[PDB]
Amino acid sequence: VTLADAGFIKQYGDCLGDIAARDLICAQKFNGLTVLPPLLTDEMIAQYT
Amino acid sequence: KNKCVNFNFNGLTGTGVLTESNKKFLPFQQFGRDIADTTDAVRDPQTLE
Ligand SMILES: *[C@@H]1O[C@H](CO)[C@@H](O)[C@H](O)[C@H]1NC(C)=O
Repeated sequence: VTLADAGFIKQYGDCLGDIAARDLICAQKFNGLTVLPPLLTDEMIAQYT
Repeated sequence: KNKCVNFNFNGLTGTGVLTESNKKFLPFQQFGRDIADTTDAVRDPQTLE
């Protein structure tokens, strides 16, 4: 499964300048659309599993 | 540059940070548009950068 984002820290060091032209996620954020992170992590689900 | 400002270039009013791009504009180009049909780069008219 290959994902456009998971709320995984966008800090404008990547998303401002070069990558703002291609990363869908930077454009969404710069236009006021936020992906929020899930409450449980992919580690916490792995522990329950 | 690198400070938040009410920019205007050629009547392209807006609000933002400005910074020295590496984008290889060919000599005829003046704007870059983001995916969202919104300007993300400009060539300064007084000093062509
Ligand atoms: C603006 O004026 C200065 C002299 O006053 C000159 O160096 C410069 O070439 C002018 N701007 C442009 C884009 O030519």
